[PDB]
Amino acid sequence: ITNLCPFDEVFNATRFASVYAWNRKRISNCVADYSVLYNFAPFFAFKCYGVSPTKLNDLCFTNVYADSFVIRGNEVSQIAPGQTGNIADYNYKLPDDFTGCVIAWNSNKLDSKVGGNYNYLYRLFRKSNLKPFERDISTEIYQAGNKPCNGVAGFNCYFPLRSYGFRPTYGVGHQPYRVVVLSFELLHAPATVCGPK
Amino acid sequence: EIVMTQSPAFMSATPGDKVNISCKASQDIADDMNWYQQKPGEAAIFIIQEATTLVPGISPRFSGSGYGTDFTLTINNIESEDAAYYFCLQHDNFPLTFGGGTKVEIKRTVAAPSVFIFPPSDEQLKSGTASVVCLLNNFYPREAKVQWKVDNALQSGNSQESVTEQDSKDSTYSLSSTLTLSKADYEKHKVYACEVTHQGLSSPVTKSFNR
Amino acid sequence: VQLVESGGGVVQPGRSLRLSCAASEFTFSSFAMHWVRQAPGKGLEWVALISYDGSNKYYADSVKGRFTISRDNSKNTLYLQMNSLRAEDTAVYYCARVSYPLTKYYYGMDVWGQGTTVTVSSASTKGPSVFPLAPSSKSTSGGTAALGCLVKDYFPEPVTVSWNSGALTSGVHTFPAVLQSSGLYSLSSVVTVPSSSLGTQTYICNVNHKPSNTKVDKKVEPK
Repeated sequence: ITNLCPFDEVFNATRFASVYAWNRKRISNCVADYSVLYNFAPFFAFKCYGVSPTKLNDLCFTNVYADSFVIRGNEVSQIAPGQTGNIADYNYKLPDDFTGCVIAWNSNKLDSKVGGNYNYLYRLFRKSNLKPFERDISTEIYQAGNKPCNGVAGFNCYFPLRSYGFRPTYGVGHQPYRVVVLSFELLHAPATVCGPK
Repeated sequence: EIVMTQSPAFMSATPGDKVNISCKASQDIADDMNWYQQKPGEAAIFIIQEATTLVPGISPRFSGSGYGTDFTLTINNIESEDAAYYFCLQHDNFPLTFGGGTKVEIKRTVAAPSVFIFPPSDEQLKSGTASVVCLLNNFYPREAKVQWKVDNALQSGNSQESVTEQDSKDSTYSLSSTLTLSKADYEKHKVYACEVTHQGLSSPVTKSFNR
Repeated sequence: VQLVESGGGVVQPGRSLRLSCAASEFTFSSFAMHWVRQAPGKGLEWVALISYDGSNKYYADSVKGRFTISRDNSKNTLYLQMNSLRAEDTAVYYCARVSYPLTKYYYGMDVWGQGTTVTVSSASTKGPSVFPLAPSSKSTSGGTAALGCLVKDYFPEPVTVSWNSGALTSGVHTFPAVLQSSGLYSLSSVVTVPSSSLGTQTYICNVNHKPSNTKVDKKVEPK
């Protein structure tokens, strides 16, 4: 056994990405062992839909995707099919049907710092809801008043992004969390992703 | 239902100094509150957002602080036009609940009130009613007590009191006391008096009328 | 940016009324709106919420099943319909606007309105009865004397009082109207004048009552 899929890159990165402009990673043509995943023993959530949360090594898949984002611990309930909320409508959505797993673990000792961490942001509002697996990074000032904004935010001229306020002194909610979503697929082409022998 | 408690309900403000107003919550709400100011007769003004962020366009004298359940609004370098109604609102979970209330008044020196008396007119007498009034003017502290004495007997009924609001020019006050009875009862007694006590006066003052 | 409320007034218990809130100088169709009320001598109380599209409506428990909230984006109007009104509905009603646009999870207001008054009473409209307060030797002090007229007994509370057609506005005080035992308001209005001017100038009471179309004026009566 020589070639193996790079799961440590997704699970163990120096810093993740904001929820609005999130990451998607395509994994194919490698050997995937899922026993390494338990390095983060205190797994806060391990919801798996349409697949057995243990016999992942059984099947061979054409490719697998890995979506990772950082949200507030009070909102990890919106990562599920048929869910509504601030994030499900404007930042990230799951399809009405799903397959794979969702993995979440607290990262209060790596993201929250004294003086407030202002590197993770999210989108307040938009005209229409996000699609499943649709990403939007456009940041234009919405003009509600009669007078134009001309690229300056003020009264009746709203910027659509706000930054999470992360500090070590917070509750169980309002603390940073890290999410990974694994989507297993197989379609026509020969399957090149499954466990070692 | 989160009960939101604001303190103090009333206060007196010197022309200088700083003032702190406390807003407390029965549950944890993080920074999910706003501070509003409303002057009498006008609409409310949006002063503080999220308990820490100062709204653009407002004077930098106002400030806010607090996370969790206890929050504080601080006003520094008070001026005359800082007298208004301040209230704290929370918008975390339904139903939305406001605070209590707070009225700030500018403090100045004490002034001795002036007392005047007015007897009933003949229109009331031919109508079948009598009304005697007596008024106090130009006193700063509202702690002025007026009592009604007829034939050296104290009356605690059929008497009404009214008081104006704080004066914008020189911060004075006014008050009126009215006693209304029937003409038959008015004809019997002859002497009436209103007796006022006020800390701005050395001794209580009695204004009387006999007819 | 402005908000104007209208439609208030007196209504008998058990009947219905409608209030309208008008918005202007901003996009009314992209904001959520709040209806709030404040009872006399009590703190403010939240009443109702409507979203920018109109699907989501939230009501307080004490006003469930009786009040209906609606909006008209084309006419830029917000409507509140009140049915089966009872004794505790007497308050001042405020129309407020949510801070952020195109949002359904914020619930934060920044712009308010002047407000309207709704009175739930079953009294009868009446006109004021003016009576002058004749000055006396006891009413003079330091060369100045006080004189006034006591408007008395009327159900519709708003009554405007002015002196000398508004010319005399110095030294005049108009006290708040106070309710009596019979349930009808009555207030006083007194203005002080120099004692030398007594018997030489003209002082009159310009009492104007809107609901009953009352035209009564009384001159000060020296005795």
